[PDB]
Amino acid sequence: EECQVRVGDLTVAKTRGQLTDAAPIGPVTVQALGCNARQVALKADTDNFEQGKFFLISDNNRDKLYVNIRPMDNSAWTTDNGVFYKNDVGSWGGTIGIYVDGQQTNTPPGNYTLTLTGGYWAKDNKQGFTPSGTTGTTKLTVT
Repeated sequence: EECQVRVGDLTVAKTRGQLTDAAPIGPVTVQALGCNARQVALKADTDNFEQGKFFLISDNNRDKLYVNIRPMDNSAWTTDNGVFYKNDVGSWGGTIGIYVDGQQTNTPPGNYTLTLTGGYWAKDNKQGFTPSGTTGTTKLTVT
């Protein structure tokens, strides 16, 4: 199945200190076409994806802090640092959010760039992921 996922580019001003571990301040409206028997998994792009870890990286790469793209409230997903996929199979179409992992710090920031590549997933941990749909660039400015 070809999972067409709608990932919205979200440029909005927040603090990473306001991110108190479990605080969704980047609710991405993800709509997934199909996926009837498929898991949906998110991946970060080269900007904030190092080998298999995603985080909030600054426009000037001054600070990096790991986050989790976890569903706001609708289901449970298997959290990996490289991919985020539900154990469920089917069209998910809902809202996930950026939660900072354990509230890092928030070191005097400015602009943050976390490009999120949409796609589906077809196995478990072995990285059976396929980039599909739209790549949404979540931009986290502090103001």
